Amino acid sequence: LPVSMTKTSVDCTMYICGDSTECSNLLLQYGSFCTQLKRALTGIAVEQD
Amino acid sequence: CVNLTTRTQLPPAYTNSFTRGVYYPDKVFRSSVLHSTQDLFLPFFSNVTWFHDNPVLPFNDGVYFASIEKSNIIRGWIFGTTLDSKTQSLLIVNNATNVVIKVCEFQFCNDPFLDEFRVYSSANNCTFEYVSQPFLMDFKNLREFVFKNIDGYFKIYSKHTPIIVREPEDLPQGFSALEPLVDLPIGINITRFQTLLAYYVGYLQPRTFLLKYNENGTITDAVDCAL
Amino acid sequence: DPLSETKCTLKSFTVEKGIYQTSNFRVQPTESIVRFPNITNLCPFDEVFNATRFASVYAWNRKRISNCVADYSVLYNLAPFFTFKCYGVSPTKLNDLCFTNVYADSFVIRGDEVRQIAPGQTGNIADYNYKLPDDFTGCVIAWNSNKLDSKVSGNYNYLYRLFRKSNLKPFERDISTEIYQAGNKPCNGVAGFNCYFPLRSYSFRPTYGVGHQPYRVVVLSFELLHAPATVCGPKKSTNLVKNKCVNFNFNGLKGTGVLTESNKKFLPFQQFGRDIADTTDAVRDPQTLEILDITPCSFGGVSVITPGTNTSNQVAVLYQGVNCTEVPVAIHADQLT
Amino acid sequence: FNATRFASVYAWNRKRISNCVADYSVLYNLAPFFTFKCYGVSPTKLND
Amino acid sequence: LCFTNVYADSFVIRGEVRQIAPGQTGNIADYNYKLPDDFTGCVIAWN
Amino acid sequence: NKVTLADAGFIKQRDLICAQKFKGLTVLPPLLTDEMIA
Amino acid sequence: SKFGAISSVLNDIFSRLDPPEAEVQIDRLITGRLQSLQTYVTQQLIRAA
Amino acid sequence: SKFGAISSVLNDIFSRLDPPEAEVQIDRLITGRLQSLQTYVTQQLIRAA
Ligand SMILES: *[C@@H]1O[C@H](CO)[C@@H](O[C@@H]2O[C@H](CO)[C@@H](O)[C@H](O)[C@H]2NC(C)=O)[C@H](O)[C@H]1NC(C)=O
Ligand SMILES: *[C@@H]1O[C@H](CO)[C@@H](O)[C@H](O)[C@H]1NC(C)=O
Ligand SMILES: *[C@@H]1O[C@H](CO)[C@@H](O)[C@H](O)[C@H]1NC(C)=O
Ligand SMILES: *[C@@H]1O[C@H](CO)[C@@H](O)[C@H](O)[C@H]1NC(C)=O
Repeated sequence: LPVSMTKTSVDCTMYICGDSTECSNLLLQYGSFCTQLKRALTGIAVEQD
Repeated sequence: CVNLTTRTQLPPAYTNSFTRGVYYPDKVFRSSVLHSTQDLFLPFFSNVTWFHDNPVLPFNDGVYFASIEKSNIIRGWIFGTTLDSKTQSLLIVNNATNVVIKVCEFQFCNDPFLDEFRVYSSANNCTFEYVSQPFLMDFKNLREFVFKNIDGYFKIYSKHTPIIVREPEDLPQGFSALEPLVDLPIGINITRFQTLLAYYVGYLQPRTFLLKYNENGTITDAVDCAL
Repeated sequence: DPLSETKCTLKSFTVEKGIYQTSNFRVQPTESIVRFPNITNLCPFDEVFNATRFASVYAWNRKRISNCVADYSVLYNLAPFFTFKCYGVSPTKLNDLCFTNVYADSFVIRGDEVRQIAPGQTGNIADYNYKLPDDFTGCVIAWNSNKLDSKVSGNYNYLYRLFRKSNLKPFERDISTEIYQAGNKPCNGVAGFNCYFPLRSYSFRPTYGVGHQPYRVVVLSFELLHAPATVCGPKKSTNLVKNKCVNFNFNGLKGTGVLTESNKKFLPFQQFGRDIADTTDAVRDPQTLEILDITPCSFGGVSVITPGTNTSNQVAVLYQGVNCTEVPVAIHADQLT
Repeated sequence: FNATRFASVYAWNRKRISNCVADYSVLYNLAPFFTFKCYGVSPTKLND
Repeated sequence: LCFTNVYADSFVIRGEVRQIAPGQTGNIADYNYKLPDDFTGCVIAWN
Repeated sequence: NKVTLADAGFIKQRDLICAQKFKGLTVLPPLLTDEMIA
Repeated sequence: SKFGAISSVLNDIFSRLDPPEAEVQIDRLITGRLQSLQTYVTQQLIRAA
Repeated sequence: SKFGAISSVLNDIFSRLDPPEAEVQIDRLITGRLQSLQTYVTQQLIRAA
């Protein structure tokens, strides 16, 4: 029976805006998407332990 | 006034195309990456026209070419739409030192050979000129060629292998990816081609492939998605 | 401090006892490297824009530009340039990009058909004479030529095709003139009913209004880099700095990373190099002709371990995925950041 | 086209012609057709 | 609508008149007159 | 020896499948190691 | 994926197109990558359940 | 549903308008249909759980 899963962490300011351009200033006006995605991933990482 | 040599008829036989006709579609280095390509390729296990001869063969999508000769007998290629001194005609020759590529509306003998060279008897307007390293090298000596004309370019893919292959129609198996040699920015329309002097004539078509790059970036295998 | 950063990420003034994943650190580049090829020869724009006589609409010329340094700022005063609508590329960033295949066209049309030479738009000169593709990148330049191409009796060397079987494929020419069949009886060289000459002539005398005067059009169809770049812009070169985080600009390809030795077995026709995804991993120097692998800068997750503001104020910083011999020690010069 | 008496050029009539299909292919049985130089839409684009 | 701080720049340029826009370059933009990138006003021309 | 793990949350130093770290995908190691589960 | 834009790379858009028209296509990639991250987070939440 | 475009018929956009603004009015339909398919797949995955 499976018990645990892997714990992944996603960097939004390197995945969407690939850290070589200056589109991170355009990502701040999109709200709080990557706050709740990081919080959901942190909660998943807590639940896997 | 032409040096015509009457040849026998000998209607051409057909052989198989196991894994040949695969080139490098782009100039991007990939290593240990399986990649898909929607470029014009040769279909796997298809019929190529075996000759043992210089007919008037159409072009119409691009042409794969192969040759197995010990000495350099097959030596040149002629391209164009209508070879009747009304449209531009691309020319490729392989002398002992260089390769002379000219785009003129030539008038030449209907069955020409090089060693006389009734291939450049008249010339009016030289549109392009090109002199570089020889395309060929200076039972054995497999010489494969991929010719296609798309987006104003005449790209030539080639690779030479010293094969030891027997006498029947047994165009050899295994994989050998043809590397690009030149790309000429010509806007010529090509609907027919002729050869100069056992060769093979292939026909390309848009197919989907699944390429396989090794740790060195050499294409070791491919999978045709419509066989 | 990381305590107030944890307070800012949680949007509160009192944090609780536990670990919190704050924002991440990034090793920022210090220099900027621009590397352009060896060429210095100016692009032949005097033989294209300032030519004496252009061609017709159905028989337009195609000038091939390769291995040149194209300065586009000198084109603004040789001609008035009353329209500079560029499709896909901005006109201001054109001097900082390297091109591969630059094909220059040349024809002269009427003043009310400047809207027709465009992607997608049809008409009489863009349906039977010169069709632009729906993915056409480049600029369409046109200026008024009432003082150089309008005879008082009328110029008659400029023609246009009004009768043609089907719509032309993109970037094609039709210079064959025959009597267009449109009726029952074959024409056989008779200009009767439903048998018309295709190449109708123009008429340009300086008495018409602005809109029927002839306009000299030079279409610059560009092809961006997927190959060795022949045509580039007037940008100065910079000495290549390796083993450090720099902002690289290789023939228009920009980015940020560390350029080192690649040790790859590149073939002499390949310029770029990629990874599992479709991003640039390897690159070739246009001046040294050596291959370099592009590696992103040092980074990682930053976690702040706090015992809570109700007990203490000191915290502990956890750099996730970073070896302890690769912790950023460059905090001494943070004014350079 | 196939009438009997025509009007003068100072008393030229104007009949409003509408609400049909417009077949322009009946203009071929006459005298050999000295003038069809159009100033607008092409003759091949009249039937659409 | 309503505004707070309405300014009025007075200058006469020949033409060259389209180089005052933000982004458009020339001998007016970086030498004579510069419009901001967040320009939220009017540009009215005369004869 | 029959379940081949991919990353296991360890520190990263011819490119492997772990090139997703450069695009922002980082795998965290578990709190309880296998020596503690044993 | 381009998501209706002219290039998938974020670096050859701002050096190609001007501040105004660059935005239309930067947002086309941002709203595509955010949707991909949202689908990944939703499927990871279902797998965690 | 047209998702804000001119119509919900695919060939009517090509017949009504022309290439430059046809793709700005058909991507709004394609992205909307992809989002509806992703919503259907997410709801079917919840129902499968
Ligand atoms: C571009 O200019 C350089 C400068 O002479 C040419 O030669 C290179 O010189 C540097 C320093 O002397 C060497 O490290 C390179 O190996 C040289 N390059 C080659 C290909 O030998 C260079 O040949 C010129 N051309 C190109 C295409 O780079
Ligand atoms: C090739 O042609 C031969 C006869 O010309 C035929 O028997 C054979 O089936 C053909 N091959 C294919 C794959 O159709
Ligand atoms: C790839 O490179 C290695 C190292 O030189 C070599 O041993 C191997 O034979 C090469 N493979 C091919 C297919 O060339
Ligand atoms: C971290 O650095 C040390 C010091 O050289 C090295 O021995 C070790 O292999 C590195 N990696 C890990 C995962 O500890």
